[PDB]
Amino acid sequence: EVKLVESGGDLVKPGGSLKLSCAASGFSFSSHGMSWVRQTPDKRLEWVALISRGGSYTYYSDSVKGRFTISRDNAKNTLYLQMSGLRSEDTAIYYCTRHKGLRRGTNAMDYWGQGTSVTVSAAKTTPPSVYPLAPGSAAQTNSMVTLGCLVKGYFPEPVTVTWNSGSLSSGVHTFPAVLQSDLYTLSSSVTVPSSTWPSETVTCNVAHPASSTKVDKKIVPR
Amino acid sequence: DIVLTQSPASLAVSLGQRATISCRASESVDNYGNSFMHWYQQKPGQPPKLLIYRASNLESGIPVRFSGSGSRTDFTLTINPVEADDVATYYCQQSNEDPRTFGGGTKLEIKRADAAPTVSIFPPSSEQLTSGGASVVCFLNNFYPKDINVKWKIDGSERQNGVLNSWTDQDSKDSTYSMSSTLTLTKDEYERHNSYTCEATHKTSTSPIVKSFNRNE
Ligand SMILES: CC(=O)N[C@H]1[C@H](OC[C@H]2O[C@H](OP(=O)(O)O)[C@H](NC(C)=O)[C@@H](O)[C@@H]2O)O[C@H](CO)[C@@H](OP(=O)(O)O)[C@@H]1O
Ligand SMILES: [Cl-]
Ligand SMILES: [Cl-]
Repeated sequence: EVKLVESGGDLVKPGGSLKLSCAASGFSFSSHGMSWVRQTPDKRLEWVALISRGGSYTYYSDSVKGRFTISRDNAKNTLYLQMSGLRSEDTAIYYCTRHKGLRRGTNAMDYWGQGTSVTVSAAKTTPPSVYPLAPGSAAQTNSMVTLGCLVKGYFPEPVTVTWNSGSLSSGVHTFPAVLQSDLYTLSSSVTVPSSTWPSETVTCNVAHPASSTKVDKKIVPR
Repeated sequence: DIVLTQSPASLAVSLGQRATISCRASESVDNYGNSFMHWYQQKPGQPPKLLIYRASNLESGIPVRFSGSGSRTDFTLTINPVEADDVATYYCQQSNEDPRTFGGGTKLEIKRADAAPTVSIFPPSSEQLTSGGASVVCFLNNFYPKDINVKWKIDGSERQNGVLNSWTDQDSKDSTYSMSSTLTLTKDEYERHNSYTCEATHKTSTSPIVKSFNRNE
């Protein structure tokens, strides 16, 4: 199984530094060029830097040249991005990517990690409050029931939400965060059969990595 | 650097029809008998996925309904036939010169039949109330088209202050949208009114779809 696992994303103050790592497994790492690509909050993809299979050739986008250093350790099967002089514009999800290894010129990026999130801001990390959304007390019982949880007042993005630790996967809608007085809020809904709740347990699992928060909120009838 | 321009910015297409997406470069990206333009698909919550490399080569594992063509400064990605899980943003990217650069992307949307939303309303949780705040949450699930207008009423009067709306992207199976609409007000304000209504007006019906509760049951 080809895997590229990024780590190191965090909230950093302007002017600050940060080091990202990407652990490559399941292929011959030294046989491929590698790149970092980032996705900014406007959802645009932006190429950041590349490194040749042995590391003697590197190249950077105009935006990061002189501030970032890409490097690799083939024995460790690891790709690095050292960042410095961070600014608002560097806020993005950073993806580790593998280049195809065809001859006769340059190559497309054929495998991509899941990404690691970096935010550059003077604002402080704020953990979310998590509130259960159970139907109103006068609510009508139908064959279907929709539950939810409201994740409020956190910074920076992201939070992740799962239901019953992933078991409840279909019938889930998790909405994009919205800014509210400079903190983020989102909500997630899950729809399940009325026979299954409150008979069997339904729990929303909320993680906010930047504050090391993990909350499991049980949805209980009012 | 090489500037890549994609058009159109978005394209809406019925299931089974052809979609053609254009990428133009500020200079030729040809060399050595090849053209170095590659195409990627990006779906929400997922990293980009390689579709086509070096202008026309289909990446292993990608379905044959995706094809690329073009040369020098002018390239096209074609999807034929378009299927429900093709909802995504598509990007071109050149590697003929460093620094490597991406196009701005083209968002593919699916045209389908109208569908009424399923609406659910939730009073502020007791837990939030003890914290001193009050959010009333409304979910409008599985509807089409995207631009439903949600309206809030409190004791029968339209209420706009404190309302924030958020949409998911189009569902990769049924091609519908979902959204949340959240009314946030002080606990004081929440407690001095009785009836709370969220209303969806949508031309899948002449009557609004309504969900309401009374804080006094
Ligand atoms: C091959 C070429 O002309 N360009 C490729 C470029 O090469 C850089 C560099 O690669 C080797 O050095 P190390 O990787 O540092 O060992 C090579 N040495 C050899 C073959 O012994 C040098 O001669 C050469 O200058 O590297 C990038 C890799 O990212 C290539 O781009 P793609 O990955 O997209 O193909 C580029 O083709
Ligand atoms: Cl040849
Ligand atoms: Cl770019």
